[PDB]
Amino acid sequence: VQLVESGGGLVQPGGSLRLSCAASGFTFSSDGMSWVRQAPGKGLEWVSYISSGGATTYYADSVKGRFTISRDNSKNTLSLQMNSLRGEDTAVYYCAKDITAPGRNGLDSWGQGVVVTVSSASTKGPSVFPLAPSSRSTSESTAALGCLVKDYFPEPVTVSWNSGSLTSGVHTFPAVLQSSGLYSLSSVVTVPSSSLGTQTYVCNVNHKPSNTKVDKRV
Amino acid sequence: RCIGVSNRDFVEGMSGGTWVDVVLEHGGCVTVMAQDKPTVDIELVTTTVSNMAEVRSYCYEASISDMASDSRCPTQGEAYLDKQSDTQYVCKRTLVDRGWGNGCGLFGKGSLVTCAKFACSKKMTGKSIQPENLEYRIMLSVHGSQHSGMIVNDTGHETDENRAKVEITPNSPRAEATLGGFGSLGLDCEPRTGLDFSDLYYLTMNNKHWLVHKEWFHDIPLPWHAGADTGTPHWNNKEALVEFKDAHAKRQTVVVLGSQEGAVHTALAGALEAEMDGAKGRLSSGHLKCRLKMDKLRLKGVSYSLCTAAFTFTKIPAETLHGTVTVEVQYAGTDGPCKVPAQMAVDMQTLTPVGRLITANPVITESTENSKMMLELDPPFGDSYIVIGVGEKKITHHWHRS
Amino acid sequence: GRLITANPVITESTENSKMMLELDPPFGDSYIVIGVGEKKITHHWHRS
Amino acid sequence: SVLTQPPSLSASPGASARLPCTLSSDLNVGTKNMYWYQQKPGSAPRLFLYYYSDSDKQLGPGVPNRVSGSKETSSNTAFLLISGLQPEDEADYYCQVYDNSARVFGGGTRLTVLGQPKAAPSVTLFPPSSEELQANKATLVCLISDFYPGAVEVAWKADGSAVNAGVETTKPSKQSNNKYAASSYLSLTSDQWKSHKSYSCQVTHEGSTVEKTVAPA
Repeated sequence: VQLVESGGGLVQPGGSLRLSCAASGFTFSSDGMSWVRQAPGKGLEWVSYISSGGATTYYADSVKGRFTISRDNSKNTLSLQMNSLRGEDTAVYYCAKDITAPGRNGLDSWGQGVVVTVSSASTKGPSVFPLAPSSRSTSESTAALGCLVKDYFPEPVTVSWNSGSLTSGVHTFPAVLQSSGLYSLSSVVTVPSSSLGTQTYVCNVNHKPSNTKVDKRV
Repeated sequence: RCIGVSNRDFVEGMSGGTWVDVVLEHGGCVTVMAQDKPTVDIELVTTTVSNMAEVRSYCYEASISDMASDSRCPTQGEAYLDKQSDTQYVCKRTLVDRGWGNGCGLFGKGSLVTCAKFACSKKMTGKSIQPENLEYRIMLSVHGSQHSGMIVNDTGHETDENRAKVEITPNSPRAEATLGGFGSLGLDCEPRTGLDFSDLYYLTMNNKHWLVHKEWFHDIPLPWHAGADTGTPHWNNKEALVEFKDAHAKRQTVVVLGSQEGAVHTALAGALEAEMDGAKGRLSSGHLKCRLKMDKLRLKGVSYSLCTAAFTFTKIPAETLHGTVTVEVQYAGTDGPCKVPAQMAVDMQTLTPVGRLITANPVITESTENSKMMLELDPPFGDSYIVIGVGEKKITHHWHRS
Repeated sequence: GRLITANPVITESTENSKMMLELDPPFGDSYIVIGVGEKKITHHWHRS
Repeated sequence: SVLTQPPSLSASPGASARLPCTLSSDLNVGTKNMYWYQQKPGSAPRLFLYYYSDSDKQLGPGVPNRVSGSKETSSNTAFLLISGLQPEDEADYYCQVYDNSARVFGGGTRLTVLGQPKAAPSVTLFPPSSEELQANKATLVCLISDFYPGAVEVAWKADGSAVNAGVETTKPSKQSNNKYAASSYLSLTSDQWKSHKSYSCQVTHEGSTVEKTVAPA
C-alpha cells in the first residue's frame, strides 16, 4: 500500500492550493479517506473525511467553508482543494486510509506527506547584532559571547567566526520562525577570559539568497 | 447604498487623521465615518479578468459513426483498415482466437482491428488568466443629502456627486474618485494577494463557469485539442470517451461512454465560481485591501443654516441588522437648502446628545416645498429619543435599542 | 403578559447571586425586561 | 472534546512503559475506541494500537506483542503500555478518538527510551546590544544547550509578572553529542526594555527550574 501526496508548495495568504493523493496497492474504491495535518513541531490535526463512495463528507470547523474534499475512484486519486489560505494552514498534509468496519475504524496507512507553506513576505536580508557577556562568571575563566542574526527570509544562513580561525567551542543554533514570517538565528562561542583584551572577536554571517555578507564586531 | 446589506461592517475612520485601512469583500459593503467629513459607503461590486486566451478544450459528450472491422487469419500478417491512420477515427488492435469454426485454415491467434469516426457533441474550454491583468470595480456613495430611494440607484451618478465609480487594476493601484462639491477621495489598494492568477485557468463548461488550477486541468482524462477552431480540430486520447469490448474473431463492438457533465461538475466541487456575459464578465470574489485618504474630501452645506419649518415621518424609525436606525422625513418648508436638525437624547431638556449620527451633516437640497430626506443614526445601548427639528412643530420619537 | 414566578426575590445579600424566574409572554412579539431605569436588562422575544 | 497527553515521558528499556491519555468529560473512556499512532523522527505516523477492551483490540502491522492497552474509568483515562522497553520504541505517540465526524488527536507524548544519564541543561541569557537599541528595538535571546530528553518549558518574566508577548522558542534539536539544544527569543521595543528593572529566562526541565536574569543596568 502506497499513498503519494502532491500539489502543495509555497502560497501566500488568500488564494488556493489543490492537494492530490495517488493511491495504489489496495482497492481504493472500497475505503474511506481523510486528510490530517501536522504543523512544524506540533501534533496531528484532522482536516476532512470522505466516504468510500463519496456521498458523505466531513470537515473540521477550522476549515469549514474554505476547504472541500473530492474523490475520483476510477483514477484512484484523492483531492483536497483549499481556498482562502491563512497562516494557520501552514503544515504537512498527510493522506490516510480512514477505514470503516463493524465497530472498528482508524487511519490504517499513511502517506509520506506534502509540505504546504502560507507566508506573506517575499524575500528579505538579515540584520546582525553582537551578544557581549558584560558579566564574568570566571568558572575556569570561561566567558561566552555571540551574535544574533535577526529577520531573514530564506532559511540558508551560514555563520562563521573569525573567518574560519575560530572552530573550537562554536555553537550555531536552529532558527525560530516568528509570526512576522521571518527567521531569526543565534550563534555563540565559549572563550577563555584571558583573551578579552587580546583576541578580537568577529562573527561572519553570510546570507546567500539575498547577497548579504555581514561581519559584526562581536 | 450599503443600508440593507447584511455584511455591512461599520468601520470607523480615525477622527482627525486621513488614515483608514479597509478590507473590501464581494457582496459586502463598508461604511467609513470620519470627523467633520462626509460619511461614504464603499462597495466592491465587480472583479473582472479581460484577457482570455483559449488554452485547451476538452470534449465531455461525443458521437460515434461508421464502425468497421478487419480481421486476418494466423500467419497472414496484420489487419488493416484504410481509416486506421485517420486523425478523426479511434481504433484498437487485438488478437482473437481463430480456427475452422471461423472459416480459417489453422488454429491460432488472428489479428483484428476495428475503428469508428469520433465526433464531439459538447465541449468545455479552459482558457488563460494573464496575471497582472485584473480589473476591480468599486462603488462609493455619500450620505447627508441622499434619501433611501438612493439605497438602490446606479443612474445619474456622474452629475450627482453622490455616487462615484472607480476601477483598480494591477500596474495602476492608485485611484481618485471625483465627488465634486464633496471634494475627492483617494484610494490605493491592489493587494497582489498571493491568489496566484498566474496559476489558474478559466473553465467554461456550458453556461457554467469556474476558476481552475493548471496542474489538475492538464491531467483531465478526456479528449482534448489545444487551440481554437479553424475547421475539424484534431482530438487526442479519443479513447477516453470510447471503448471497445468483446471482440469475436471478425467484429468488435464499440460504444461511447456518455456525458461527463456530472463527473466534472462533481470534480469541480468547492472551486472558486464565476460567470461570463458581455463577453468579459467574470468572478465573484473579494478580499481587497485598501488604504484611502480623505484630505481633499470636504463637507457640503456647512454654510447652511438650520431648517425652520416642520418635518414629518414618511417612514417610522426602523432598526437595521447592526442596531443602527434609518429614518425618512418630509420637510414642508421653502428654507431649503438648509441643515436638518437631528439629534438623540435621553435628556429632552436641554438638550444633551448621547449617541452618534451616521449621516453626518444632514441637509436638504430641494427648495420648494415638500422634499423628502432620509437619515441614519447610531443610538446608545438603552433608551433614547430621536429628535428631528427645532422648537415648536418638532419631531420626537422614543427608541429602545437591544 | 403574565408572570409564572410570582414575587421574584433574591435572598443572598452579597454579592453576585443567581436567581430564576418564569414568564408567560403574550402571543406575537415581546421584550423581557428585568431591572429598572439605567443598567436595565432587556431581551426581545417572539413566541410562536 | 479534548484529549490530554503529557508533552514528554522518559524511561529505560526493560521497563513497563505507561503513556496516559485523559479524555475530557465530553466523552467516557469505557465507551470509546482508542487508536494510538507512532511517529518516529523523519517518518510518517503509523497505526500502533487499536484498543476498546482486553477482548477487543488489534496491534498494528509489525508491532510486537509487548504493546498493550488499558482504560481506567475513574480518571477517564486511556493508557498505552509497552512491556520490556527497547531503544526502537523511542518515538512520539498520539492517542485518537472518533466523535460524530470528528477525529480528535491528543497533544502527543514524546517517549524517550533513556540512553543517557539525565543531563543538566546549560543556560545563558543575553541582553540587547547597543546597535539594535539605537534602531529602536530590543530583543533578548535565551539559549539552552546540552540537556536530557528534548523537552523544556521556558517562561519569560519581567519585574515579577509573567509576560506572554513577543515570545518565540525553538523546538528541541539533537546536536553533536546526541544531546538537545533550543533557544527562546523575547522581542520588545527600546522603551519596553527600559520600562522594567529586571527580566529573567525561566527554563524548567523534569520539574526542576533553572533561571537566569539580565538587567538594563
